[PDB]
Amino acid sequence: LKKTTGLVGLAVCETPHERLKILYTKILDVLGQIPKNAAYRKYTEQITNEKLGMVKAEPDVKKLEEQLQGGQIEEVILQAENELSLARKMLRWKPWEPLVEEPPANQWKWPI
Amino acid sequence: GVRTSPTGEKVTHTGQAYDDGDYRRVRFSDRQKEVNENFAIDLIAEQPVSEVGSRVISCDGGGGALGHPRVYINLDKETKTGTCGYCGLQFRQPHH
Amino acid sequence: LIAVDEKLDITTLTGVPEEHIKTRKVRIFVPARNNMQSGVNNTKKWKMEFDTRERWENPLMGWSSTADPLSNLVLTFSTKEDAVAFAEKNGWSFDVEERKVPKPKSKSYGANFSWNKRTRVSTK
Amino acid sequence: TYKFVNMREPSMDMKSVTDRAAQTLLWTELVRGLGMTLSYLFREPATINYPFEKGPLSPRFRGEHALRRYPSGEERCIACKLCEAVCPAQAITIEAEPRADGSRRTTRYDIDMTKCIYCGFCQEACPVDAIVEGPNFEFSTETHEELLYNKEKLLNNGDKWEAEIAANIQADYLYR
Amino acid sequence: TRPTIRPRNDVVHKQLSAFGQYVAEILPKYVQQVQVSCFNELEIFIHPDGVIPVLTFLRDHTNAQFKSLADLTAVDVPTRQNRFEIVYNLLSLRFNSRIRVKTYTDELTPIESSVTVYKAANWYEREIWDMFGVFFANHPDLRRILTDYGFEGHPFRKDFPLSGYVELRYDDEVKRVVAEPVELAQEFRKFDLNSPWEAFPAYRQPPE
Amino acid sequence: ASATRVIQLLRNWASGRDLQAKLQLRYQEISKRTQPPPKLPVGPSHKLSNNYYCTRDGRREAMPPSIVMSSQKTEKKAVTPAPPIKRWELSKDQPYL
Amino acid sequence: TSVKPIFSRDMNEAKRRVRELYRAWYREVPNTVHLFQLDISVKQGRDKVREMFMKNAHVTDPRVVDLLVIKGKMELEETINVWKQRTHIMRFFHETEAPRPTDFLSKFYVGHDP
Amino acid sequence: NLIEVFVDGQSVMVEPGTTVLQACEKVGMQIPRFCYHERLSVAGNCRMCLVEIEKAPKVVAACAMPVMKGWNILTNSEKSKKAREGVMEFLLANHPLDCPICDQGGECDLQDQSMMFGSDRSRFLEGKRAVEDKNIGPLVKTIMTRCIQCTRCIRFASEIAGVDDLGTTGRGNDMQVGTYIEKMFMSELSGNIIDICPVGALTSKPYAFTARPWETRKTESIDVMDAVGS
Ligand code: SF4
Ligand code: SF4
Ligand code: SF4
Ligand code: SF4
Ligand code: FES
Ligand SMILES: [Mg+2]
Ligand SMILES: [Zn+2]
Repeated sequence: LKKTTGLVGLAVCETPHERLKILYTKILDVLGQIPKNAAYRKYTEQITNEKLGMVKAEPDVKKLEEQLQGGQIEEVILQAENELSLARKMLRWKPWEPLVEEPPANQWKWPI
Repeated sequence: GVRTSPTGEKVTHTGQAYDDGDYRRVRFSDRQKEVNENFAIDLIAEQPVSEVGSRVISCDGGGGALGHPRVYINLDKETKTGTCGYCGLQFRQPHH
Repeated sequence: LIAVDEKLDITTLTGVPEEHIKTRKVRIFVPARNNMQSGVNNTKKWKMEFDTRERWENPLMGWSSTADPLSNLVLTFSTKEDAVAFAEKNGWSFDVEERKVPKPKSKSYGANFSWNKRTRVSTK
Repeated sequence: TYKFVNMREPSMDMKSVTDRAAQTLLWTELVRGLGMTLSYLFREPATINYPFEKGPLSPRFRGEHALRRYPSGEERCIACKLCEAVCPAQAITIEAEPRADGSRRTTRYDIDMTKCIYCGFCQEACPVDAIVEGPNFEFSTETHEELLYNKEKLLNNGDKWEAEIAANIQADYLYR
Repeated sequence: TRPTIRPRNDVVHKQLSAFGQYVAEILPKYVQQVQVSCFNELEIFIHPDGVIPVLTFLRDHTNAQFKSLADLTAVDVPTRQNRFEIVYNLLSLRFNSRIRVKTYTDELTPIESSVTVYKAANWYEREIWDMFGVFFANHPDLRRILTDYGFEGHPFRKDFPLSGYVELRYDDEVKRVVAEPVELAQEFRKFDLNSPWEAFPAYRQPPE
Repeated sequence: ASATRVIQLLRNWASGRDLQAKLQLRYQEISKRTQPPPKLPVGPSHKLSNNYYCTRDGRREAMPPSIVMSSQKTEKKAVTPAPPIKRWELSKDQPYL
Repeated sequence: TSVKPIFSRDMNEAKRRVRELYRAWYREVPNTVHLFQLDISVKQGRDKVREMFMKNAHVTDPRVVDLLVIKGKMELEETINVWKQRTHIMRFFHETEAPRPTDFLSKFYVGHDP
Repeated sequence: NLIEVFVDGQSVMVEPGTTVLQACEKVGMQIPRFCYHERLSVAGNCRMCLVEIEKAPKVVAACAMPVMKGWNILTNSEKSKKAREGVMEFLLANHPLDCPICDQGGECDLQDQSMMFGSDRSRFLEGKRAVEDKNIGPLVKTIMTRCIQCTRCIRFASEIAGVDDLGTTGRGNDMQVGTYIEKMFMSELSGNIIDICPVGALTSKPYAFTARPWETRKTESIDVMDAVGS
């Protein structure tokens, strides 16, 4: 509907709602493979279901942008893609495990 | 008060003068040696002594905020004059 | 993760000349308190400094010349062990001076007025 | 708030299209630039006739250095080495001893003018207004050594520029 | 009013503390410590091999969009076993915030190159290598950036002399610039400025 | 400036502006190079009483950073570094160039 | 104590990388002499490469060897890309420094150096 | 047996008869001082070391007050800070403006403790006191306008050097330190009064005006003039 997003290289999407729903569903699908007690899984599932609920309840793009407070709808789509990629990488990394190694006895001391 | 060394070289107010056998005098050949003719010690000796009827006087060097930090000189020793050592100024109590 | 049964030595990596690696003896020590002041806040960390080299007089302007790169180099360490480890891994010789702390002293203001002892003062 | 530097579209009416086509075929903006340059040609130049005319300066200007004296002729410097301590580039070398009359006076006061950054810190830290930065700036030399001032050279600078230095310090001393 | 004392921002302090707890909970495997300085700056200390996961999380996470790499440098502390301290400064434009991530390394331990997270890391890590000697594993082009060609040693190290070991001049015999050992007409006069009286009791360390 | 009337007309016509209104050369419109002496204010800490440095010491109020989490040592809502930055408003003064 | 290897695992692979870098430098000296118009011989350049390799022959840490070969590759690619000038290439040879004395009597005569 | 005292709430076991200053020294806190020297007797006159005990309405001289069981020493409390500021205010009210022409310069306890524990401004709108200078030999130069009447030189002279020719003459603000007669304090231990004097009243005469503390490089060696090996 709008001519440009105002940002160089960011094209306008004619179907924001469907793309956002697809991306959020894929993110939720990836998070199901993460352990239930993982702190990463709970927070991003919470925020994704919060944002997925907003897109399923507001059909107007301008009001959806106002409600999401994430910039423009194309920026929201790009952020959803980044979150999906991060979820996949964290699934590969598994950073919910206990600390790899405590530092030496005096490593963050200051002044020294 | 400039003074001349035995080699004909002017002596500065710090007493500096190259020795006769010193090779470093070659830098002045076909040129000159920078010596300031005014001697602060001689000028401040030329300055007189101020007589004030007080045991303690104050000196700020003249000019107020344009001088030196204000100091107090105790004029009790009658065998000498009290000298403000910021500006080398002598003060004395009236004798006789 | 490889296992190396070798001592740490980075002399070939630091880029220091061989002369200033081999012929240098650093001094690991805690600086003595400046006798002109009663503060002791400069006697808390260990210091590493090099041996004094020659200083001569500039023919022009009479300034103090030097040919020693490490004349002004002083390093600060929190521990004698840390300083020794740094010196060992950098390959310089080192001389270690044990820290000197003042011994505890028994003070009493009432000793200035002793009835039979020499601690009685003649003035206040 | 924000504004768009370039987000306007041109009107596609026939008159505006013809105007743009006339601008393209008849180089209107190029003629406009020519007119601007012609106007500047017929304006008066902003060039001063140096060395017979000098650019304006202020009492705060930091130029060549000078060692000052008291009105009695005594040197103001008391060998306190505050300027040497505060010098960023370490351009000042000072050596002192008691004088014949016991005064605390310097024997060596060197400033390397090829090392100095002319930052004015030495005259700020001086408690007796001894070291100052004079108004002189035309003191270029032909050899490097001539820019390595010593105490005699600085005292000669002070004696040479004392009147102007005193006037500038009088003008600007209430802001310090 | 206290006109000469900097005012504090408890709101921003609490927000930064909450977000530090958030990231520490999300990444327990790497995050070692979280601090908030009293002038409202969040600082995260992580394990050296968590650099890529932590930076990728802080860049791509929806609740942490630190899309900009403000700076990347290192600090040399010879008294530590791991003398080099790598510092990343990130800026989040979406939430108008800044964060700092600190890791540690020594001479012989590489640090993963973050050119796949931020493209500025290329030149920032080149400078870190050139000035401290820290090697970055997967770097597209790792070489000197600021020092002269063939320069030996890493000058920002605390043990490197201020004037270095060599100096340059033009030699007329060989018709080229030559490098010779450094020799100063005036030696840099070292000053001892520290006062022997403690200034800040709040930072006093235990005698141990 | 000192110029002929015809030359001023030519300059104004060529540039399209009245140049005499905005001249780039200074003609006695600048401040005098000699000024009366000033008297600068003192400050807020120049009191003679109820002015102790311990109550106005900024450096001594600095503290080591608070250790929020240290490894050595309900459903929480997800948090952000700060509230999301609000959308900027278009300029009322001149929205477009 | 197990440590993260930069490369080469044990010492054999570090020696292999040293040999690879030595071959790369050995095959480059004629090109360096040709491009930089050096007045030295190709044999002189190869001898200098050998000498610079031999002063690190006492290293027994594979990670130090890996860092040394990394820096050798860096200074080789500076020579190949002609980023260096004849100035640096001849800085390798110390053609202008006076020969420092090495015996006790001469060192005693000249100055106070150890 | 050791008694338990508290410095800023931190427990520390100290021997009976230990002072507040020594307890703070044990916990690593150096209380400011001008007259206290650990090698000399306790004078307690400069009043710079006043600290607050937790329940005591009155500040105590930390250099002369033995600690009691269960004493909490508030070293950085408001009362202690105000006491230090007041004492420094009196000291600098009567002190002269001689810092640039003074050899003590950057190694002065008055300057450092004024920068660390005193105020940054002066309320003294009167004239200052100027004191005649004495002559006690060719080694120690005396500018007694800078003296703060801390009696470190007197105590050192008497107790350490066994020479009782230093003391205070007069009383009040006109109290002066000297011999009261033209006598040279000649002894083999005369420079230590130069060392222990916190101000520039006693300075080295051969070293006068030659250098400043920040310039000098310190080389830690031993002494060869005798067989003590100082
Ligand atoms: S102007 Fe600055 S750099 Fe120059 S001598 Fe003064 S303090 Fe030093
Ligand atoms: S600051 Fe002034 S009085 Fe002090 S040494 Fe420098 S020129 Fe001399
Ligand atoms: S004794 Fe200390 S405070 Fe007094 S003039 Fe000397 S340096 Fe300044
Ligand atoms: S001369 Fe010095 S040591 Fe003696 S009482 Fe005065 S300040 Fe103390
Ligand atoms: S140090 Fe205690 S009163 Fe002087
Ligand atoms: Mg003294
Ligand atoms: Zn005076």
